[PDB]
Amino acid sequence: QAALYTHHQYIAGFIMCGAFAHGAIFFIRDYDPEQNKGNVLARMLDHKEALISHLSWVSLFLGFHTLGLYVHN
Amino acid sequence: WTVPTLNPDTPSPIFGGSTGGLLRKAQTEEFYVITWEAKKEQIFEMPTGGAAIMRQGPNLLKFGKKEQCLALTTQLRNKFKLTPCFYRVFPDGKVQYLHPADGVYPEKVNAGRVGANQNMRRIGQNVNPIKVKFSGRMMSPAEI
Amino acid sequence: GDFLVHHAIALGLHTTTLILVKGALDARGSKLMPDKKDFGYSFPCDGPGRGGTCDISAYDAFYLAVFWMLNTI
Amino acid sequence: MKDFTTYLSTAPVIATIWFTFTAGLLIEINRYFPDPLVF
Amino acid sequence: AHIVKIYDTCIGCTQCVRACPLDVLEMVPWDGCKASQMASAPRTEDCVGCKRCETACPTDFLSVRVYLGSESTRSMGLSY
Amino acid sequence: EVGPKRGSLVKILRPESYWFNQVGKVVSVDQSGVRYPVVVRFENQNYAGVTTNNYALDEVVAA
Amino acid sequence: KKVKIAVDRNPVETSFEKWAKPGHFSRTLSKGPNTTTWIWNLHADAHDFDSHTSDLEEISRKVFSAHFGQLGIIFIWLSGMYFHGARFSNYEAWLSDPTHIKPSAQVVWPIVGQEILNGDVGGGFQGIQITSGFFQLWRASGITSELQLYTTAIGGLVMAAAMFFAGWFHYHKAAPKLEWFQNVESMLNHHLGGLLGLGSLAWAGHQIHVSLPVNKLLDAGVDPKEIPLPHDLLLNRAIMADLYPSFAKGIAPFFTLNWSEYSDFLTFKGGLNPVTGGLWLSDTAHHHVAIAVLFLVAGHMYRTNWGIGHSMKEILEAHRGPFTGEGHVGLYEILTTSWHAQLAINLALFGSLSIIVAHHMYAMPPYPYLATDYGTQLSLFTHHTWIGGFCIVGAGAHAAIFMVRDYDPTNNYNNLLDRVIRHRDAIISHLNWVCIFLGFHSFGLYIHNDTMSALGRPQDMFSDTAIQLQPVFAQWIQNTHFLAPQLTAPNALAATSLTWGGDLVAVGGKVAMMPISLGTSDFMVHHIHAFTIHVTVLILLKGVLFARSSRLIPDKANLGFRFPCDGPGRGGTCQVSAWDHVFLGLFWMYNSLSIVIFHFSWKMQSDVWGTVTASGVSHITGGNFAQSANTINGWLRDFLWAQSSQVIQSYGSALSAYGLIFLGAHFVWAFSLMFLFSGRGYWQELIESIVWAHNKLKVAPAIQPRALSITQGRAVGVAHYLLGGIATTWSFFLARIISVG
Amino acid sequence: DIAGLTPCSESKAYAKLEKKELKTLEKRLKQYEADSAPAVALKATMERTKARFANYAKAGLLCGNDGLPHLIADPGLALKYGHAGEVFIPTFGFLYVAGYIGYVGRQYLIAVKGEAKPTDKEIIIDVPLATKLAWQGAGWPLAAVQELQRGTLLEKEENITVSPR
Ligand code: CLA
Ligand code: CLA
Ligand code: CLA
Ligand code: CLA
Ligand code: CLA
Ligand code: CLA
Ligand code: CLA
Ligand SMILES: CC1=C(/C=C/C(C)=C/C=C\C(C)=C\C=C\C=C(C)\C=C\C=C(C)\C=C\C2=C(C)CCCC2(C)C)C(C)(C)CCC1
Ligand code: SF4
Ligand code: SF4
Ligand code: SF4
Repeated sequence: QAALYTHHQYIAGFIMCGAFAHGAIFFIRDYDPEQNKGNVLARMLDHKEALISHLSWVSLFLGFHTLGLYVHN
Repeated sequence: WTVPTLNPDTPSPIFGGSTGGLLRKAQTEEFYVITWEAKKEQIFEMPTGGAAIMRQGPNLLKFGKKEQCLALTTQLRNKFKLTPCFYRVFPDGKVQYLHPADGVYPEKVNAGRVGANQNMRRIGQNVNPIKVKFSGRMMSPAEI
Repeated sequence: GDFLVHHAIALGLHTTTLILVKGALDARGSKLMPDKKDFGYSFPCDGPGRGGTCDISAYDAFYLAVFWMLNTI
Repeated sequence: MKDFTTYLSTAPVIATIWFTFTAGLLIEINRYFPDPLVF
Repeated sequence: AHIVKIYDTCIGCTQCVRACPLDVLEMVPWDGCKASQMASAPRTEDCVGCKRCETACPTDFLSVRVYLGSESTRSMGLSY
Repeated sequence: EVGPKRGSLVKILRPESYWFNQVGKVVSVDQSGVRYPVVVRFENQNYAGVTTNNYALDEVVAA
Repeated sequence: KKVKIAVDRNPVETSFEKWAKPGHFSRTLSKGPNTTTWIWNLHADAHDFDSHTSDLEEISRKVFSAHFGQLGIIFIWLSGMYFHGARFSNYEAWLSDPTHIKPSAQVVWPIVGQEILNGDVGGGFQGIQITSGFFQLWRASGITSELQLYTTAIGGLVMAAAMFFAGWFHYHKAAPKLEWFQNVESMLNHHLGGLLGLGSLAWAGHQIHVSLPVNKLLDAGVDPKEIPLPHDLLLNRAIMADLYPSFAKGIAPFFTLNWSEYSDFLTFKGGLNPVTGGLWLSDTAHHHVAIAVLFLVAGHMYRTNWGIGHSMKEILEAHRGPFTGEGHVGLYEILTTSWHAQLAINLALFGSLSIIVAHHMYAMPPYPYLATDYGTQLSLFTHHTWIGGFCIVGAGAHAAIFMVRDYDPTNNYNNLLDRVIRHRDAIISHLNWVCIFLGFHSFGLYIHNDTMSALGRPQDMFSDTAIQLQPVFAQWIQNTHFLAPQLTAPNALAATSLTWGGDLVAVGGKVAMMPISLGTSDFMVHHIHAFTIHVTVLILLKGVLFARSSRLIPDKANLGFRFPCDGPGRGGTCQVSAWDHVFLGLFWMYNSLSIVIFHFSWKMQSDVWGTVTASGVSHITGGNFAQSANTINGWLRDFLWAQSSQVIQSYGSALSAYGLIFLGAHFVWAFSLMFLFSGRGYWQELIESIVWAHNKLKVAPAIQPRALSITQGRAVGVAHYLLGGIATTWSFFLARIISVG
Repeated sequence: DIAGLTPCSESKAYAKLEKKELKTLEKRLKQYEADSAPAVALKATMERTKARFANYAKAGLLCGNDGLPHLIADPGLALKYGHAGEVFIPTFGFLYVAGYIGYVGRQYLIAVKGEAKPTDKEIIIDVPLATKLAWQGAGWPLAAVQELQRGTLLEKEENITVSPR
């Protein structure tokens, strides 16, 4: 049980990182703004600053609170 | 203006020698030779380590790469106000003049030069990589 | 204890997603490198100019995200 | 005195005084109200 | 060899040529700026890719760009 | 006489510029046929520490 | 040619006008802030005096005032230690029972539950057990009451105010000229005779008149309240004559060359005091007398204003052989004009002496009841070792700074320095090879032992039972030192230290000092230490010799001493500056000194420290160093896993704080990995996204937020790495040595 | 009660934990005298322990099987079973102080933004203006809501710098 769960979870983590890496490779090599004009894909790059900022806020809040509660305990 | 001819029987600055000198590349691939005219004897710093004494008049030195020769050229121009020049020498004896290319230093504009590798547009006007994909080899969008 | 460790898990997931998403969206360019799409997915840097451009490519974002994935798992 | 007040108005001096005041207030609050876990 | 390109935003300030440590850039006549000069890269075979020229460029965005290409003896700056 | 008035404030429309969608004060407009005659000075410097740049006639909008 | 007091009156005016103008020292920072980077620069170039101006006189004056301010800070620290010992300590109670009452000089306020840290240290007191060894030092000097420590604290505060006034006076009222600072002959004569000789003579006088009789009475069983005051002993000859008959003759035997009459307080007893466990104070007093005479004699070597004496330039120029060319020509001008070169030499010798101090202090304990306090011994050795290592790394850093900034090839044509730069490639290549050889022959032994032990082949290991590598040279030297008081030291009673051999000395049931035996594990760990020291030397020496130029970058000197790189060209030139070499040397120094302190702690707790039972001595770990230190698994299990039980279960007791720090230190260290494994480009783009979020809500500051520079990121990473690792080891050592020691 | 937990006033492990803490404190106190500073300090700590346990049991906290209290984060459960003082009221308290500090800083930045040199006002704090804004920030939620309704809280898209996409 321990070995199987750990094996599958680590493999899943590596595969997820690979998915995002290939997404970045798609943006650099295969993205065409002229063909994707106004669709959801172009709108992702349109408000990317908002997405990164909100992800930063969520990560900061979770890190500060989890670390604070652990140090307090 | 005329291309200078390398004089192998040119005196060299008095240096005791070092371990940062030439290697097997000077005998197998190529090396560089820097020559200059000094008005008086003066202690200068060697690009490969150590302090040498440049003689009065012609002075010749050998280096492993072009960067060492241009570094010594910049040092001689900015510290003693001289006019040095260097060549690339091959093991078969071929000498190729390198800097200054036209006898005039490249910082100032000189007539007769032709601009190369110049794009008549800006960076933001480059094409997307999808347009340069599936080429003969890896081609950047700025190469065209 | 389960509540706290679940919050730690959420922190790891959100931070890994932040690094990967930011690297995928900023892969085509940002204010520091307006022409990052012309350099490919993986390249060393843009040199020490403009204050420094260490780990500016999307490959470097994935590189920093692998540590967070390993930490989360 | 104007230069001295301007020096005291800098970011590190103001940060030191403000954090000392906040820390002192929190310490005195926990001193007169020991172990507050709820409202 | 590395790819060195000069764009039309070059103001002919000649700072990139002076910062080049291997004599790759030069100045040629031009008619697109007040200085009537433009940077050129006719000896890219000796460029190593130090990007000192990019650091010395004052235009926004840069006028000279260096793209890392095929590595060789001169491009890697090897004395052996 | 062509271009924005000296000392006015204009917005930068160049996407690759550091001051894109930012206000800058006009310094001088070249009277020749250069591609970027407008000179714009900004209070905030870029990553390279530069506060002045040259933009084209259509690259700046009055704001 | 004349040595005099050159000075300038009122060069700088005392005002607060510049306090309101940050960054006024540098021309680049005088403009003001525009980006956050500027703020960091404001702190990075604060003490960089040779960057503000090129005038050597201004730099020297600023250095002088900085030294005075530093000494004022040190005096405030010493006065604080004395005040804490006089009002928040149990020194008076510890004097009556120095073998059962734990030293303590810090109390905590009853807030947020921290009062649990006020542990029962003994003698009717509740506080934090200190490990600085101030109690033993005060006992050695003859301090018997809190009033003396309080008076010393007041005197220290006065001295601190005097040091600050001296700095202000020498910078704004009377600033010495450059010719006054360049009087190295006079400076050395004074520092040798006056400072060292007079300080040793004054301390010898205090030890003879106060430490010796007070400590003799303390060791004689007299209560500390009934012991006469130091001035009482200094006023009449009756008490001193009773305690020492030689005092009945006055100073007459000194002037009549009858020093043998003083054989009651100036001897060569050697060994340790069987009552206190420390060195005999009579021997230390005789030591200080001899040291004072030697330094006073050495203080009349260089010529100052008369014909007699030496000229260091003459001696340097007279030393020249056939294999070195010109010799030391120009070295005098180098050291008399560059503060960085002098800083490099001073920091290197100072750090080396600090490490020597650590070794000599654990081996020969000079303070009473110091050896029995295992916590103080371990903490003192570790602290002095770390200070020595840091100072050595700083020495290499300043050597590189001198090579980049103050070096001039026009005055170093064919001297030693020029020849070293000429064959720097050979130096680095041979040092690299010896580092690889030492690494293989030092780490491969441990790996081979781990493999043979795991493969079930203990007879193929490198141990005492299996293939043994005995340090015959060290054992022979130990035997020679043990036999020295009988053939080569006829006037010495015992040996210099008990670690060589002989009978052990134990005080209060605890072993004060016993002989140390070296085996295979000691041989292996010594080779590990040599290898780590060689690698640190390789990184520092490579950064010093190749600071001006190299085969990769011939104009490195033009790029300065501290620069991030030269671009991604030539395959990549990341970390080519000398600053980066210092940055890597810091990590290697941390690794080396960490292994050194681990070896010291394990060897002391395994074969030296321990209780004394009936017919046998039992150590803390049972003497497992000669059997379990030859493998990495043994170090990880018996020394790291077993000894860390005290720091992890310290919660709920007076040592719980250590456990907290033990966890906190693991955080900071790992925090370092965020700044060492990443680059500022990613952080700059992330900051851009955060800046967009701020701009949306109109909360964007005028000062543009910029990511940390590459050099700053490396400095932050190494600082956090060092702080985290050092604090982790500090918590582990202190909690363990306080719980079982 | 909620999630199988019992109140701290009726939990056996809670009382056993209190007895354990008082026992170790009393054991440490038996080694000293009666009119000494460590004894008075230990007695004060014991009184603090008794008051803390009594106050926690008096507050109606819910304890688990370990004898330690538990917090109720659900607004419905907290307002329905008398647990709003754990996580609800402190949540709104932090929201008030957080928005208070944020509004004070935002007001100071917007005020110094229109001056000649805002960077000097950022490194050298203008104490009178900062003090005035700190005292005026008590009405931060009202001012923030009024700013949001007027449309002046946010900046337009055309006035914010973005990447070249
Ligand atoms: C269906 C899965 C899949 C597929 C088909 C691909 C396919 C591709 N990937 Mg990709 N990737 C994946 C999953 C996948 N990836 C995952 C899961 C990750 C996360 C780990 C990544 C992260 C990733 C990155 C960052 C990059 C690619 C790149 C690439 C492209 C070419 C590079 C290459 O593969 O050369 C060959 C691959 C290798 C030589 C592997 C390197 C050697 C590794 C480190 C082995 C080390 C293991 C070690 C020896 C274990 C032994 C230990 C023991 C001895 C003790 C290619 C189209 C590159 C690209 O797009 O080019 C621009 C690129 O930069 N991938
Ligand atoms: C123990 C090591 C460690 C720690 C603590 C962090 C922490 C963090 N990382 Mg990081 N990371 C690490 C290792 C670590 N990393 C390593 C090895 C890598 C691979 C290189 C990365 C790569 C990485 C990337 C690529 C990113 C992060 C990000 C973040 C931030 C996430 C936001 C958050 O959780 O808010 C919580 C905040 C904290 C935990 C800070 C600690 C709070 C301190 C202890 C309080 C201050 C103490 C006291 C008040 C004052 C003491 C100071 C004293 C001198 C006066 C966070 C600060 C992401 C980010 O930037 O988010 C926006 C980001 O993109 N990390
Ligand atoms: C016998 C004479 C004498 C003595 C005792 C000292 C002593 C000292 N010198 Mg000094 N010096 C001397 C002669 C002397 N010097 C001469 C003749 C010159 C000119 C060539 C210099 C030039 C000089 C420089 C450039 C520097 C020193 C420094 C120092 C201090 C080093 C700090 C330390 O580690 O020591 C131990 C520390 C202590 C013992 C602290 C107690 C200090 C007491 C009061 C001793 C001070 C004695 C000194 C002569 C001042 C008395 C004169 C009177 C007007 C007050 C030290 C106190 C450094 C410094 O400036 O420190 C501030 C330094 O940079 N000296
Ligand atoms: C620097 C170290 C030092 C100092 C300060 C002292 C100091 C002292 N030693 Mg001593 N000693 C030392 C080292 C030192 N010793 C060492 C290293 C040894 C081992 C060799 C000894 C061994 C030793 C012995 C055996 C004895 C002493 C004794 C003494 C005391 C009397 C000295 C004496 O015999 O008359 C010497 C005369 C003088 C020193 C002249 C003093 C000059 C005064 C201060 C001039 C003041 C004039 C002023 C202008 C007045 C105007 C004031 C105004 C208000 C009116 C004296 C306080 C004697 C003692 O204490 O008896 C128990 C004693 O018998 N010492
Ligand atoms: C007699 C000792 C001595 C002296 C006088 C100097 C003097 C100098 N050093 Mg140097 N150095 C020393 C020892 C010394 N160093 C040692 C022991 C090391 C090894 C670590 C170094 C390594 C070193 C480097 C790598 C560099 C210098 C530099 C400099 C010059 C600029 C001043 C500066 O550092 O900026 C300002 C000083 C500071 C900003 C202080 C930094 C504060 C640190 C990071 C905090 C330390 C942590 C603290 C102990 C724990 C606090 C806990 C926390 C929670 C609060 C200056 C002439 C720089 C230089 O050459 O200038 C170009 C340079 O780059 N030094
Ligand atoms: C680098 C440290 C080190 C050392 C000193 C040894 C030494 C030894 N190992 Mg070992 N080993 C090591 C690392 C090391 N090992 C590591 C890291 C591992 C884990 C992978 C192992 C795994 C291992 C195994 C599995 C075994 C050994 C075994 C042995 C023994 C016999 C090996 C042998 O005969 O090979 C032959 C060696 C040579 C042919 C060359 C010797 C080198 C010569 C003497 C140097 C000559 C240079 C000379 C000075 C040049 C002069 C210049 C000119 C003037 C001529 C031997 C005493 C065996 C054993 O257990 O024995 C009982 C065995 O079974 N080792
Ligand atoms: C942050 C996310 C969050 C989550 C995960 C929950 C989760 C929960 N809430 Mg809730 N709540 C939240 C935010 C959240 N709440 C906020 C922000 C508010 C303020 C408006 C409320 C106010 C609230 C109330 C008033 C109640 C809950 C209740 C509940 C519980 C069951 C109802 C439900 O799932 O529907 C989601 C909850 C809502 C949409 C709020 C309206 C309440 C719905 C209509 C349930 C009421 C029906 C009935 C009372 C259910 C009980 C059945 C049985 C046990 C008797 C459940 C565990 C109920 C409860 O268990 O009482 C103790 C309850 O009555 N919450
Ligand atoms: C409650 C519940 C339910 C429901 C559920 C749901 C509905 C959910 C979900 C889900 C989801 C929702 C999930 C998710 C996932 C996701 C992820 C994991 C992510 C990611 C990634 C990505 C997204 C990528 C992208 C990209 C890029 C980056 C670029 C472009 C291209 C691509 C695409 C590659 C039911 C009743 C049925 C049952 C019971 C329970
Ligand atoms: S230090 Fe950074 S900028 Fe310099 S070469 Fe390395 S990665 Fe590139
Ligand atoms: S530095 Fe830039 S703008 Fe100036 S000449 Fe070179 S390429 Fe043109
Ligand atoms: S990258 Fe360096 S070598 Fe190449 S052109 Fe630019 S400055 Fe010259």
